[PDB]
Amino acid sequence: MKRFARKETIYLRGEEARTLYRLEEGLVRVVELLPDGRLITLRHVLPGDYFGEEALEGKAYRYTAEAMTEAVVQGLEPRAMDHEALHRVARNLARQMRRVQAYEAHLQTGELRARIARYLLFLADTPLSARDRQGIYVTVSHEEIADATASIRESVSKVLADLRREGLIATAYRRVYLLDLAALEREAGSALEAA
Amino acid sequence: MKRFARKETIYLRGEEARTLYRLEEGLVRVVELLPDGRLITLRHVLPGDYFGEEALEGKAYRYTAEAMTEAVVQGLEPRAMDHEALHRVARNLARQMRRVQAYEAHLQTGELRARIARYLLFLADTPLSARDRQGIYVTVSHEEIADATASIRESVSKVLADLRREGLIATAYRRVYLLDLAALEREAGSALEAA
Amino acid sequence: AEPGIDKLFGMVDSKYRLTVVVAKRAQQLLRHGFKNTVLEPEERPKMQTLEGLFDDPNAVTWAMKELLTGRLVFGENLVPEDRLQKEMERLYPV
Amino acid sequence: ERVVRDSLAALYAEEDGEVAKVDGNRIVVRYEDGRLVEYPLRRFYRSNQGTALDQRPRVVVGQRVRKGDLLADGPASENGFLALGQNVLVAIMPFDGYNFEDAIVISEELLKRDFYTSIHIERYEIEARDTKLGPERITRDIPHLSEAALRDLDEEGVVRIGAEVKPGDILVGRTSFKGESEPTPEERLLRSIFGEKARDVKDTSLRVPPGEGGIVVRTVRLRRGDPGVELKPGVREVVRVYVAQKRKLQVGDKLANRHGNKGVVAKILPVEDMPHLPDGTPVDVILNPLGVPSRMNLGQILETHLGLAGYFLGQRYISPIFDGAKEPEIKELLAQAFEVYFGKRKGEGFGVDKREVEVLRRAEKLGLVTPGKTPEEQLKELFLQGKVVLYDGRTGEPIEGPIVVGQMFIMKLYHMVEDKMHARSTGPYSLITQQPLGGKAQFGGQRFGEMEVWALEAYGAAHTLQEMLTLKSDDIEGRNAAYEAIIKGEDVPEPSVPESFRVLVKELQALALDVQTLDEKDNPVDIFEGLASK
Amino acid sequence: TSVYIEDVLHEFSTIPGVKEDVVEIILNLKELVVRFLNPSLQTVTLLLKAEGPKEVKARDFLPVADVEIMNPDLHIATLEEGGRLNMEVRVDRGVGYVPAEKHGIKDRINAIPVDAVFSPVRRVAFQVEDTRLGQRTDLDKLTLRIWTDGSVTPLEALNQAVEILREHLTYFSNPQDLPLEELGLSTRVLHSLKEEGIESVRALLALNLKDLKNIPGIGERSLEEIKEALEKKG
Amino acid sequence: PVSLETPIGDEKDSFYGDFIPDEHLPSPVDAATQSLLSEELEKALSKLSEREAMVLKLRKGLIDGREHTLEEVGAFFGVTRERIRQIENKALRKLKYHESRTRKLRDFLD
Amino acid sequence: KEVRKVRIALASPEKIRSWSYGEVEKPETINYRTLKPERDGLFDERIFGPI
Amino acid sequence: LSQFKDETNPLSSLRHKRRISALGPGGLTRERAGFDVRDVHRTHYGRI
Amino acid sequence: KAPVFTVRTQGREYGEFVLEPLERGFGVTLGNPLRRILLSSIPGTAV
Amino acid sequence: ALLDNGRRGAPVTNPGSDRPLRSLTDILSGKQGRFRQNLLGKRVDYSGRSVIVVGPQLKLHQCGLPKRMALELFKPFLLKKMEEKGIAPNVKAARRMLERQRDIKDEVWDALEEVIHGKVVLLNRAPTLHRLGIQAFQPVLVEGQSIQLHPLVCEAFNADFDGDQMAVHVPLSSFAQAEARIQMLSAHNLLSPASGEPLAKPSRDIILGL
Amino acid sequence: MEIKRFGRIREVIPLPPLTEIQVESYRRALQADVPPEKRENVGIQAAFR
Amino acid sequence: PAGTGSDFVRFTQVVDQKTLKAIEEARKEA
RNA sequence: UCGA
Ligand SMILES: [Mg+2]
Repeated sequence: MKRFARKETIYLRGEEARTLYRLEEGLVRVVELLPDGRLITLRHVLPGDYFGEEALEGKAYRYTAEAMTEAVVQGLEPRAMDHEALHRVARNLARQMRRVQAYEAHLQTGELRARIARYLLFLADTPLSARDRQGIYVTVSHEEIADATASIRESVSKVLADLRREGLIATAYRRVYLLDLAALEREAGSALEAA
Repeated sequence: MKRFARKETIYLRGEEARTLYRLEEGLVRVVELLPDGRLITLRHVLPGDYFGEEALEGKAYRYTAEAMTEAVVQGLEPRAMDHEALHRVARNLARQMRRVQAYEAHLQTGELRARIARYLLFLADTPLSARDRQGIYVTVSHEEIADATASIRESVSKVLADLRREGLIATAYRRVYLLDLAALEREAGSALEAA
Repeated sequence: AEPGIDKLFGMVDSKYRLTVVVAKRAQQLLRHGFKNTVLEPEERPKMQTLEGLFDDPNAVTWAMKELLTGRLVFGENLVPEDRLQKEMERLYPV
Repeated sequence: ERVVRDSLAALYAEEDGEVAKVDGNRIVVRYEDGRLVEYPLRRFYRSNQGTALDQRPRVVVGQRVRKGDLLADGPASENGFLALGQNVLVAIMPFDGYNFEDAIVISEELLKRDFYTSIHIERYEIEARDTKLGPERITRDIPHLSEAALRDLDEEGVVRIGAEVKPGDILVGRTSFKGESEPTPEERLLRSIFGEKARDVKDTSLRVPPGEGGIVVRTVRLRRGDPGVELKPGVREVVRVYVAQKRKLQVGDKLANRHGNKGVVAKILPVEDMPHLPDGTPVDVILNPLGVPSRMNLGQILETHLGLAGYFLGQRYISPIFDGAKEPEIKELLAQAFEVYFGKRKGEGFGVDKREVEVLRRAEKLGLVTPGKTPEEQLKELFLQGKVVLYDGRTGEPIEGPIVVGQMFIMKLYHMVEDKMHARSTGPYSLITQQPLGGKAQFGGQRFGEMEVWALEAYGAAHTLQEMLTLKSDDIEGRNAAYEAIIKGEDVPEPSVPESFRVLVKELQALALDVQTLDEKDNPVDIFEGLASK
Repeated sequence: TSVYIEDVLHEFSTIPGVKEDVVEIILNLKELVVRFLNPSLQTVTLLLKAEGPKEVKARDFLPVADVEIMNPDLHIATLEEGGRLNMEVRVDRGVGYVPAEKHGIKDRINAIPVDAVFSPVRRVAFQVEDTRLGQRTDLDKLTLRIWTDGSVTPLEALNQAVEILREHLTYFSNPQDLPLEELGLSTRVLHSLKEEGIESVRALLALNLKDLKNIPGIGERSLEEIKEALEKKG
Repeated sequence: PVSLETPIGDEKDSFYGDFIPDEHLPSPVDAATQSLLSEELEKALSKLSEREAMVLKLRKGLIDGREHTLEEVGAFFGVTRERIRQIENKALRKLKYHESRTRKLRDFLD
Repeated sequence: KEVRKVRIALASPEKIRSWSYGEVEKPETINYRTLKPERDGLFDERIFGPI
Repeated sequence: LSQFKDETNPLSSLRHKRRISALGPGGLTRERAGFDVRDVHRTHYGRI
Repeated sequence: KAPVFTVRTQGREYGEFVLEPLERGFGVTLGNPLRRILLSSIPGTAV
Repeated sequence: ALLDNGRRGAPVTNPGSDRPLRSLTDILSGKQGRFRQNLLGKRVDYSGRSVIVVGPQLKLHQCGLPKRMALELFKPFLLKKMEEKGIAPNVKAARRMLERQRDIKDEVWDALEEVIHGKVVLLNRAPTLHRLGIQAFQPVLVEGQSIQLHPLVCEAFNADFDGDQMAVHVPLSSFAQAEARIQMLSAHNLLSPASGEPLAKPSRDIILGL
Repeated sequence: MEIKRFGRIREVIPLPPLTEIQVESYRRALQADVPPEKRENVGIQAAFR
Repeated sequence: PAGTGSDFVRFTQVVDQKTLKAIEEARKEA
């Protein structure tokens, strides 16, 4: 068992995949760094999900995993799993396949505004979310939103500024409050699979 | 064992996921259908790949699987798999995860021209490809290319027409010939994982 | 034995007329979905399911009980068929 | 013995010798001659009526046998003796009207110890032949079927040996090339909606009929072009599947004895409900005494008495025809039996029961026993009459009178509810008459004959009769609309002209007779609906 | 409750080297009396392997802890030279009489279900005799005679019977938590909460702050609907 | 060929032809099935707009019994071929989606 | 109209010919190879209608 | 006169082989047979 | 499961008592002893 | 020969057969003729048959009806009911579900109990000598493959339990059901139409006990 | 177990072969085990003659 | 032409008092 | 040939 802080990596691309991991607490992102220097979020790892799957088939990790929150993960030895464990791994990998395909669909559905609304609503159902007097909120940066909405920081900031001026959301200190859930739901159109 | 014709579906979204499938021969596409009627290619199933993964975790299929060629598939009962079978399923699902994430990266890397070249080169390494005097070729429609390059038919047709004018490729009867591998390679920039 | 069968035979000069009245009334009830009944909510025939008491699906039972109440009027040439059907469809749509 | 011997079913030793080998499948005997003779045994073979003919070895390895000595027992035989049934403890008395009109009540104990259990095998067959539309093929690949449905089928499409099959299950898979036709516009639209091409072949697989099923014990396949086998012209291959089932005695099955007493099993009571002897022994079968006096077969009574004597003395008897055991000797045997039935109890330190005293009181009131004798003497007097004290298992109180109880030989006949139970909603109709077929094997409907029609007429039930004559028979539009109405929750529509009447009309036309349906104005009415005139 | 014999596909099969047929073997196995010493033990699988010219008895069964065979002299099958009997029988604890068709118990594919006669009590008789207590006559003396198979003791059986009767007599005393799937909550709530190992409001109540919010699907949008539900019922 | 009047049994009570079913005339079940199919088809088509429903009906022969071509349907609505084929395709797609959701018409696929 | 009566009478050759949709000129039934009905035969589709 | 064998049990077939029919080809029909033929003749003693 | 016991009484002279459901055979198993006791062993007064 | 074969002279037969060819006249007349076989009587749908068993616990207007038999006889009604309840998406699926015996769950039996509520079936025994050869009974679903008959009606049917079999019929329409429940019900026919004396009366064991 | 038989009637002969009515008839009909020259004029032989 | 099919009882009509009165008012106002 |  090991705890990781926000922005800390669990493993890096090109490094030996000797260890399989299961997320116990927090939120993890699986990402890739492109030649142009753009960072792209490939998929979201939620509590209970297995990641570092490369250890089951290859010799090295192919993508980089970064903790989005304070995270608690459990290391496991692939060769030491029993029938039940393999069953859990199969089920969870299937679920992650469904969710990554839904994410795929999300990335190509609707304008930037819709993708941003959908991603915010998705994050609202993750350990990245919490709530206070002002209402429900999610702790996320514009850069990460860009990484998970197939866009760049500036455009995301512009659209979020529009949403702030329209009263749908409010933002400060990497922290976004969702003031109008209904409107955001209408903007997103279809929801993104959170489970 | 069961054989499927081109454009024929193996299973439909929302239908009972009682059977897990393994592709023995041909090429299968896993796709999602939007209300607006747009079709999007989510992932490619190659011979040896397991699909209908929803049978391992849920009660119903979430996505639609369509045969792109004459295909031979094997039906399997999830509850009747041994250690070895579960091992193969896990490893293969990991492989498909790597490939679908690489496909994710591909969809957001480079302009339409590059994405099209990359997709053509990818298809060149699939059962969708074959060869004659004119050179290596792939049996694929512009619509499918649009579905698998995050664009629409019209623009794809335009770019392909440009490539025809430039002498990189040639097209007739849903059949595209790759005349200059080097040029296409340069256009694509980065290659797409074929396995 | 069917409840009040002797009294039902009493109401008619011929048993077959009783049968016709019951059958036709049952047809009316089925056609209009029981909302034309002369019965009271506490007079409604009940059936025991796993859930509990529900409305009796059998229209013949309904018709026979209704007949036993006396609130129904039966005979020959009481009213033209079309007029009857249309007034019934006006009072109790489909 | 002689019946079994001449029957040839059972196996006997040719000469004197010693038994070399004893197996389930075979028995090897070494005779005096020194020659070693091997006799194979018939195991679970299907007879013409579907009963299982099978031989079981009655000897052990190294046993010395003589000439004509029993080696293996055939079917329905015990140690060389004819066994057509079982020996059961029977009580003669009415029971809650469950014995009404020759009906029979049995104990669940019979089922527990597998009494009246019988093996039955049914033969199924299917042919794959050459057609002008292409070859029929026997295969595991059957269109539009789930893996659940094809589970017990092997690579070739034949059900695996030892598999349990129930109604609806596939025995032998077969596909046949679909006859050519034009798809309805609805089918066009559907095909377009699902984007799935209509398959060339259709599912003609042989399936298990309603009410049958069991364990698959054998499979036989005969192809074309293989050594030793040739089928009729046009037939590529024939597959046979033999399915056997263990049949326990159940409600509706038919029992009978050798004296002509026969009845169906109407009730199977738990052991605690069964009438029982004072020592706790429950009876097996309860037979109604009302069946005896009118039928005048008293042989079953004597068989019951002598059977009681034999039950307690632990012996069997041979009573030849017309020169057999008479009453005095049976009384003697009954006394010898009573000594064991009672003396044992008295030795065990137990005296007469209160209820036995009451029953004895009522018995001397009936003039069955002589007043003034001891309870033991009176019980003996009753036992000599073939009657015993019987306790009601429900109350615990005894029956108010002495009842005849003893061992009776009862057989289970070939008539069993499982074979005879049948029902039909809709199904196959006849070619010419368009009326439902007959028989369970064709999934046919029951025949409503002239006399039944007479009954309905006498009831003055006109709409029921009309249903019988139209909607449930040869009225095509009528039956279609009726089915659709019932499945839609609507009331059934007015029936139309029965097709057999149209057949009658045309057949009368063939005899040059003009039959015209007329209205009240004597104008022609067309029952052929625009179809039969130019 | 079950029988599997090696290389035997069904009950109507026959075993080479063995005199008795499979049906007769199962019939013999029906007479087997098995005593569980451990009250918490509800099922045991006995294994038997024998060969050669020997008459197989109940003793030949491989001994299992807390399992006593009361009738070890019971014959099972006669085996010849080259005859091989390797079988596993499943014995369960139950009540009454359950036919093979009813339980349909199979440890494996080739396993043959057996008619289960659970009741250990073979016979029960009772005698009532005259007795007197000095002043009063015609009084009753009750004697209960019980025959059992040895697995349970007659006194134990009697005690259980009396206990049953008493417990049933208690029934004359009194004269005369919903599924989330049905609650009508959000769809995401339905699917997530359901597949998250719970299906009721009781379990939703059990889910503390560090449980409900830990669920991968659940976040804040869910917590809203949930709260509303807790506002509708209280 | 063999006579339909071939006797079965030693009594004259039964004939061979009496045991031969008619496979030609559709059983009540078939008619019912077809009707339910038409009704479910109309139910599903009531989701679509009037023009794209009329298109499908014209192309698949539900109206007039004949299957109109893209050119004739287009000429009837006064629009270009490619466009009518496009809205036909889109309509069919929406039908696929609604089917995947409701699962209503699957059981009629036999 | 409702059927109230059934009349039976002899049939003239004229009436018989009016019933007829055609004359059967050949003893043939169906073709031994094609299994289709033979023209002008007892099972001819041109006379008695389409299969 | 050639009948499907009745072999429910050995006694069935044994009896079947020893049965005598007055029906069949070259013999009585059912309407032909009156009281005289179906009767038990005195000569049936020890024979039929 | 635990059977329901229902009671329907008319005055002090008459009563009906229903017990359901019970395991097979227990109907008379409970029914018989109660009948015997109620007629014999219930305390009362008489001239 | 075509019109009436055997009428005049030796009947024409097919080669290698003594069997007379069947002419139009033979088709029209006789026990096997059109009139008596297919016109004055017919084979019918919604019918069944089984062995009868005594039912002492039954009421006079009741009979024991096997669940499987009822499942077949009332099959369409059961389909409709399975459509009303959530057991099946539609009728076709319900039928596909009833086709395999192992696909049958326990809720459909409850549904079948709901379907037959208040309705009656007809019992028939051959030979049917009088109108009481057919009677109406309210069916009570029972396990087992046997039909249970009330004792008192045994005299009218001349029925006994030595293996006798009876046929069951389902009146479909509201009119037919009315006719069966009112006119044809066993409890409503207690007296002989011939002598006027009681037909349904104590007999055998009943008389014995009384 | 013990078997007690009653009756004083002594039968000088046992029951005949029960299937002899078939066996002897067909045997006489075929004359298969009889050499052709020694066959009597009966059955198949009689038919040929 | 017997029982419920006899022309004597066949044409018998049934009506509830509510609808009967409604029809009566309808016929009175014409 | 059965069964009732
Ligand atoms: Mg009888």
